Amino acid sequence: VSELAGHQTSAESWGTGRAVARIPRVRGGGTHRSGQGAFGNMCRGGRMFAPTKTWRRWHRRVNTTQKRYAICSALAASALPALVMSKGHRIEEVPELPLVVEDKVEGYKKTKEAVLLLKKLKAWNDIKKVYASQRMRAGKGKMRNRRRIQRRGPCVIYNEDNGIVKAFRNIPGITLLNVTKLNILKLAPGGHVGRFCIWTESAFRKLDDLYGTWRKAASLKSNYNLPMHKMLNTDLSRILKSPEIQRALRAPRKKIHRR
Amino acid sequence: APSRNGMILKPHFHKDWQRRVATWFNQPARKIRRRKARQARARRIAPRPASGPLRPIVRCPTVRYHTKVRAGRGFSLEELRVAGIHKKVARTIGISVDPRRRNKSTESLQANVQRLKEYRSKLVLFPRKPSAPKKGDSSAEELKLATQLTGPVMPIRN
Amino acid sequence: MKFNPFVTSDRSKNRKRHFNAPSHIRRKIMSSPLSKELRQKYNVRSMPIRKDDEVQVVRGHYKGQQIGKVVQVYRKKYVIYIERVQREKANGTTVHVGIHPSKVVITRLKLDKDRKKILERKAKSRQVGKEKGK
RNA sequence: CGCGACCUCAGAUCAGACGUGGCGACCCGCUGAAUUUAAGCAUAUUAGUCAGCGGAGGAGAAGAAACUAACCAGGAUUCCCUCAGUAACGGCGAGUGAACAGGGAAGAGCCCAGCGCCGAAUCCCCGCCCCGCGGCGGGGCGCGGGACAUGUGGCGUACGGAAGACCCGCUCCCCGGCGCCGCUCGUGGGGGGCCCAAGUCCUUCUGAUCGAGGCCCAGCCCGUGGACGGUGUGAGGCCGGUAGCGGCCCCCGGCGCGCCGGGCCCGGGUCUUCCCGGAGUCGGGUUGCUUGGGAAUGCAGCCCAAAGCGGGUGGUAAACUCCAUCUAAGGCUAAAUACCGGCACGAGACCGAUAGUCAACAAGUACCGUAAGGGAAAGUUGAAAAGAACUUUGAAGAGAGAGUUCAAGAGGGCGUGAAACCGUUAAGAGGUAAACGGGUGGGGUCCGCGCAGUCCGCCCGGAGGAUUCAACCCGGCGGCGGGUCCGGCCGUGUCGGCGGCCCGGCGGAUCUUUCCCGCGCGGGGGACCGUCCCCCGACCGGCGACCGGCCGCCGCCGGGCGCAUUUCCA
RNA sequence: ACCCACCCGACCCGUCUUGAAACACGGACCAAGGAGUCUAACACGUGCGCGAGUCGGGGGCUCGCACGAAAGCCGCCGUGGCGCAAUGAAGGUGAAGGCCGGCGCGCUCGCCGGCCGAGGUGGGAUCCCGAGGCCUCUCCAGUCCGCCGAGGGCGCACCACCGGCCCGUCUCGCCCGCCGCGCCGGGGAGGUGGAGCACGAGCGCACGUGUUAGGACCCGAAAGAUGGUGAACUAUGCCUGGGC
RNA sequence: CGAAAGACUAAUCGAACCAUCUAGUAGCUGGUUCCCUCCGAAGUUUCCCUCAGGAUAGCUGGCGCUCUCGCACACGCAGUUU
RNA sequence: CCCCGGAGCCCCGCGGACGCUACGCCGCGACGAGUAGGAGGGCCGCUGCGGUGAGCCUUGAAGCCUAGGGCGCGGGCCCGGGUGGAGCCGCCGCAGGUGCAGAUCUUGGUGGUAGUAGCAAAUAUUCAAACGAGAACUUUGAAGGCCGAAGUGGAGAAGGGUU
RNA sequence: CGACUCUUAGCGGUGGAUCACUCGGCUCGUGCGUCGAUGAAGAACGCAGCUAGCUGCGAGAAUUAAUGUGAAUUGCAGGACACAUUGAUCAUCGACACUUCGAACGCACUUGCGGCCCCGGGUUCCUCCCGGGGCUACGCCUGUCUGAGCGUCGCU
Ligand SMILES: [Mg+2]
Ligand SMILES: [Mg+2]
Ligand SMILES: [Mg+2]
Ligand SMILES: [Mg+2]
Ligand SMILES: [Mg+2]
Ligand SMILES: [Mg+2]
Ligand SMILES: [Mg+2]
Ligand SMILES: [Mg+2]
Ligand SMILES: [Mg+2]
Ligand SMILES: [Mg+2]
Ligand SMILES: [Mg+2]
Ligand SMILES: [Mg+2]
Ligand SMILES: [Mg+2]
Ligand SMILES: [Mg+2]
Ligand SMILES: [Mg+2]
Ligand SMILES: [Mg+2]
Ligand SMILES: [Mg+2]
Ligand SMILES: [Mg+2]
Ligand SMILES: [Mg+2]
Ligand SMILES: [Mg+2]
Ligand SMILES: [Mg+2]
Ligand SMILES: [Mg+2]
Ligand SMILES: [Mg+2]
Ligand SMILES: [Mg+2]
Ligand SMILES: [Mg+2]
Ligand SMILES: [Mg+2]
Ligand SMILES: [Mg+2]
Ligand SMILES: [Mg+2]
Ligand SMILES: [Mg+2]
Ligand SMILES: [Mg+2]
Ligand SMILES: [Mg+2]
Ligand SMILES: [Mg+2]
Ligand SMILES: [Mg+2]
Ligand SMILES: [Mg+2]
Ligand SMILES: [Mg+2]
Ligand SMILES: [Mg+2]
Ligand SMILES: [Mg+2]
Ligand SMILES: [Mg+2]
Ligand SMILES: [Mg+2]
Ligand SMILES: [Mg+2]
Ligand SMILES: [Mg+2]
Ligand SMILES: [Mg+2]
Ligand SMILES: [Mg+2]
Ligand SMILES: [Mg+2]
Ligand SMILES: [Mg+2]
Ligand SMILES: [Mg+2]
Ligand SMILES: [Mg+2]
Ligand SMILES: [Mg+2]
Ligand SMILES: [Mg+2]
Ligand SMILES: [Mg+2]
Ligand SMILES: [Mg+2]
Ligand SMILES: [Mg+2]
Ligand SMILES: [Mg+2]
Ligand SMILES: [Mg+2]
Ligand SMILES: [Mg+2]
Ligand SMILES: [Mg+2]
Ligand SMILES: [Mg+2]
Repeated sequence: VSELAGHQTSAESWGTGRAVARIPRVRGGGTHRSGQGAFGNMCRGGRMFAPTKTWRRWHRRVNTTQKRYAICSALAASALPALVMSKGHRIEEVPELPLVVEDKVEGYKKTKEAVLLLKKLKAWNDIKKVYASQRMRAGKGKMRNRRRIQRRGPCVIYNEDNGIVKAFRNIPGITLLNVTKLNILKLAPGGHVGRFCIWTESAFRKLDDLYGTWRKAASLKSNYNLPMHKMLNTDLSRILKSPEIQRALRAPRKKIHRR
Repeated sequence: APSRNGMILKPHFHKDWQRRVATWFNQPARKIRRRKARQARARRIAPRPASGPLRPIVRCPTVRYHTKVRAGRGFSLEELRVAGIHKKVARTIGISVDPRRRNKSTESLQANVQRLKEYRSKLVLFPRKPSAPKKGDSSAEELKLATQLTGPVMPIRN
Repeated sequence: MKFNPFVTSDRSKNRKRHFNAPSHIRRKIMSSPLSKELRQKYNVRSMPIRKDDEVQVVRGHYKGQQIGKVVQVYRKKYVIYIERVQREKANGTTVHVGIHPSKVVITRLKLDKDRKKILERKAKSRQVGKEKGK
């Protein structure tokens, strides 16, 4: 809000003794705006309490490994059909979930090709659902150039644009990434972890060179490896009804002694 | 009033500081502008290194830095004299020259002569006209590179 | 999307641009499609509508297959008046009801020299793009 | 008593030039508070800050060491990060508070006076010609004026310079024009103009659609275009645009080639002989301000007032002494840097008409004040004005009918139309002001019923009626699970191959310069170690990591089974 | 839940106050507006990443930014910050001890070889060992599985105590060292000051609370300062007119 | 400016008016916006140009941690008494 | 002295809820005043952003109103009907100029007071007519009155600015 | 029942909250970075067929020319134009024009007084008179012309 906002008046308080109320009141004149109420956050005209400043700490800076950890986490759950389906993406009829494709797809220079591809791969019904979501936004962002809203679609990770990013462009829903420049804002939109992507074999090879396997450095991010796991056996149902453990448990007291 | 334990601390917000707050919303826009301007300057100085001129090796001052070595401002006159480059010309071939540098020890001097010698070896002086007189190199070492050198020219590695 | 960083995509800016548009610019805004018949013949989608073209109204109340001659072009009001597109006021007097040019189709153009040269320029650019696409 | 030089001064509506005011976001020079903090206050602080005056530019200022340092030393200025809330200052309280180094952004360096040499070799203005002329210039020609020796120009300035002799190697740089060629990064520089994809297809809602299903061919078309706006609701395809190393036309810039006109005989090293520095300034004393600068950081006034192996600095006063380091008292200089004013654009997790600027509107308007100055309120009929013809009552405003509109339960301050408050209509009550909490009753308003609500669901027994089964085999498909791990793919731990090791790469302060290349160092090999991969065998976790057969079980389809069965229905 | 009736109950809220129904203030009524914010610095708590490190800025390389003024990467990855060491005003100094054997006279002092290597007491969650049961449809043999377990151990963290080491300081003492034998340098014993060491816990990011500096929860002075406008009223002087 | 009343100086005078410094400062008045749940004070200490305020103890809450054993197998602690 | 793909089960160690959003579900005891103040939970509420609901919406969004039906301890919420006429919400995250009865609060509006106070300075009006929808007030005529030439008369100055 | 009063609801008023819109703001960024004696900013007064305000312009006055565009402008009139023609209307803007105050310039601020050169009527240069035109600020520099001085000399 502007600096001068509210203070461009010259207004003194009629002190006590005049009845009225000790506010600074507009000085002199034969207008409506005379002996009014200036400056106070409560007055009409007035001046907002704690006017907003530009030097509010807008930007927010995050540790680099943590950023990478998130981006690994999103990738890891771009596998897992459950996490992709739960994130909404109609991935029912898709052939294999870390969906990787031939690298002619770098070639394509026309939406025609890019859509045909998506229909063969059965990824179109996500795009279809994007069209279905296209609707008007609720409220004031309508009058501030955020008027329409819709779904996020299939990600498409490419290794090099040989034409591709032109091809997939008008197809609403699609975002294109380079592998070498991935982004958590796009791999986990809403801060929500799953997301159906579509890999290019050239790009899908490059992932291990970028992120490093568990027994090999990144070899592309100088000093980095994957984050180690805290617990390895995630399925505790496989643990808890093992021989080794159930051997060593007292028998479950389960009678219900009511009052 | 202070309450039970804490640094008895002095902030410097008693002048009208909000009148002189300097935001950094530029900086991205700035960073680009420099970068464009940088790429333009390269393109203007066509086969010449983007870097600038070549600069001497030089030790830092003080006990602290002492052990490290930087690029200096420009090669001394003795170093040009010994290498055998006329000081007025050295500017015209991309050799930084300061003339305010003393030269105390002969270990720093011979190193910096060696630098200029090496430079003169791996330099490709184009002739003034396309018709080729003396000094100007062969059209072989010219066609094979009218290439710019990315980064600092012959970088110093401590 | 639009990528040109000197265009606007800003409701307030586009509307202000529109409503406070100058006559010669409004001419372009007030354009209207050719009939499929002419679309075939001239190789042109649409044309800036003019004082005495022949025209169908395509949508609204006056939507109909009659071919009325244009009567005038009220560029201030973003509208054109058409021959029998009219309504009786309280006291019997006919009043030319406005139709917006874009909800109308030109069946017959009023061809002058300049209109002829315009159509020649638009058709040529269309065929350049088809040659570039091929 | 003249005439003539010059000197110092006047006057011209003398000829020709410039300066004056504005703006002021940023910038330079002065000037300079007090609220305030210190829980009082006077030093301090607020603050070299507001107000005041001056002067600028697209930036300004600064800037090519009288610098840092004390190192094995750095090397103009500006800017950022850091130094650092540190050294220091301070009623050592409140509080205040730099610099060097280091890493970056940028990067560019120069010229006089003097000292000297050169016939003033220089400059300005006249006037005549040729070119050029919307940033008054080139070339030539004039016994045409003047400036200038009280010093103009070339060489030259501390990084040394000049003049000499011989060592060497050889000779393009600039401008005034006139042309002409390649339109020269947002991927054709800048500006202007004019252009360029695809449905108003079906049906159906609607006052109007832009909405909803649909559109065999793989999916209506186009899609480098599904930004945005407009158009009687919500529009990739109606229109303007949007995309595109898309088009055409203008103009202008910038750089490439040719010709002419001029200028321009412009080096380097080596040895010798010469040459060399800014005074009422430095410095001191002082008083006042200023600084973190403290026995004086910087600026001032006044007084004193210099030197030349001098002078200045070397963060505690002085003397002696060595070292180090610059060279002051003359000047110019792009760049990274700043920008709440201007012109022109772009955007927003902002505001949405008591908000957001004072100001969405005929706002710095109306209005007030002698004046300096103060300073509002105020957006919205409808898709379209189709803004109510006509009849009638009234002097008229106002009505009553009629009409327009999807609607006037939208009628020109008209979208929606809350509350306070008022009018009426209906219902109920009424001498302790009203109103309230708890508890019942009565009446109303609607709401759910029921014209039996006897509510359903299993299973069973009987009684009626109707289709094909189930049970079973047979053929097919699919699924599960299993062990023989049977056969093969798959991968964990271990051992064997030293096998990838050079046909496996990186890393290493491990080594070797027996190596190679480039100049004791750099790069590359070559050993070595660490790490990552092939070959087969063996043991073991046989792991949701899979295949193939076999087994068992399940399910579906079709075959079989026609009826004491298996269904449906009452 | 609308109205009415009746019995019982029942003073008007806000606020300052020991005390408010108060003869204490504010309040006729309704609508909209309206006050603990943001920045910086500190501290503690909590969450995440990495961990004797950590770090990201600032800068740079990748784009015309549609989304991007993002995202990514950097021998800059670390100049540098904080951290990994203190203590002294400073010159400076700077965290090890034990044991064993030998040689100097073991002199609770000086020098040479070997071994262990962050001391010890008490309490300590927890682990570990475990006599012994306690049965099995018989009399004994007898491996397997538990359940308990008297008794005994290693003892985390943490606490209390005693030792030890480093810096400052004092007191007392006796020896070593060498290019410079000196107003040189080095050690020992015993106290005592230190925001110390005694097998590390930090760094960055985020949220919360608190405390400050800022307009700093919102409203409120009397005043103070700078620069400007007024003698059309009125005060006094003067000029020129009028009136009694 | 005053034949003096601190009179008058544009309804303003024991220091005019206008704009700014200025959102001047306030240990003092006033106000300070939704629900449920759980815990729940103090007006006493010492210091203060302190007495209508701070500081510091105290009294409150929150976060915990370390242990204890009703899992036939307990140590320590108290607004008592012996 | 035999096997649960069958002991038939009050216990079943072969496999295991109707139950198991393990931030879930269930059982036993105990307890419950509260200013200032503190903390927790709010499927309480407001506005905007990333996600997400193949959400809703001209076959009627928001708002508004309702002696209609309900839920919740409560903040609040949901449905019916009316009105309205174009947008709007649920969930998971993030963000804040986020919730009013008070401030002699600010801006706007409205009451009671109230058809009340009040329309009393300076002696004065009456008759007829005209116009006119309409006359206490205009105009004309007639009468009765006042200002009483230091004027309620006739002309300027200043000031107004078309009166 | 009566009037009045209170309560609730219906409908109507008053009033303009709410909601929905937004050619306006606020903030951040980019590029450029240009006023003036050749008369600036600012002020004044003018100018439309009917026009008061806002805007736009300057006695050529809601504009002239030019170039681009290519049929309007429109509240009503009137008109033009041949929109197969420099051609309506917009845009651009390079030519032209630009009343009075204002640094503000003949001197004054009445809008008053002038001087000096030339031109037309007036004369027949007769000066008057009238009208038109061009000059007439201060400071300062380079030159130019006229000079001043018991300033310093020389010759006579
Ligand atoms: Mg405001
Ligand atoms: Mg809303
Ligand atoms: Mg550089
Ligand atoms: Mg000026
Ligand atoms: Mg004070
Ligand atoms: Mg105080
Ligand atoms: Mg005081
Ligand atoms: Mg100061
Ligand atoms: Mg100032
Ligand atoms: Mg400058
Ligand atoms: Mg200098
Ligand atoms: Mg420096
Ligand atoms: Mg620090
Ligand atoms: Mg200071
Ligand atoms: Mg000279
Ligand atoms: Mg559209
Ligand atoms: Mg639309
Ligand atoms: Mg189109
Ligand atoms: Mg000072
Ligand atoms: Mg000293
Ligand atoms: Mg300078
Ligand atoms: Mg308004
Ligand atoms: Mg309003
Ligand atoms: Mg407003
Ligand atoms: Mg409104
Ligand atoms: Mg309205
Ligand atoms: Mg409204
Ligand atoms: Mg309606
Ligand atoms: Mg309506
Ligand atoms: Mg209305
Ligand atoms: Mg409306
Ligand atoms: Mg009644
Ligand atoms: Mg009190
Ligand atoms: Mg009392
Ligand atoms: Mg009370
Ligand atoms: Mg009383
Ligand atoms: Mg009081
Ligand atoms: Mg009251
Ligand atoms: Mg409110
Ligand atoms: Mg912490
Ligand atoms: Mg604290
Ligand atoms: Mg605060
Ligand atoms: Mg105040
Ligand atoms: Mg004072
Ligand atoms: Mg005073
Ligand atoms: Mg305040
Ligand atoms: Mg007090
Ligand atoms: Mg508690
Ligand atoms: Mg309680
Ligand atoms: Mg409370
Ligand atoms: Mg509408
Ligand atoms: Mg906000
Ligand atoms: Mg209220
Ligand atoms: Mg009365
Ligand atoms: Mg008269
Ligand atoms: Mg009513
Ligand atoms: Mg209003």
